Amino acid sequence: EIYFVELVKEDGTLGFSVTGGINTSVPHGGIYVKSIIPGGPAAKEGQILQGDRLLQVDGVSLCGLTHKQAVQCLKGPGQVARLVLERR
Repeated sequence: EIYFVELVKEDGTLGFSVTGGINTSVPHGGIYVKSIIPGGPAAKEGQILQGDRLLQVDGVSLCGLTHKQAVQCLKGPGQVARLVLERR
């Protein structure tokens, strides 16, 4: 099931990390939520769960991206990150 999260960054972070990418052995080469920081943006917003698949960041699909490219997607200059995830 696909869900939508709007996160306001705090001190440059969204309060979660990711694993995966096409150059890794995760299922489908996808990007998955790894850790979530207590009291961070993702934790406070409440929807994101560890293990969910991150499909899209700010309207840009992560399909086909390497690990480094997805991380770069999450570390951009905008104050707000618009994320699309799969419950996994």
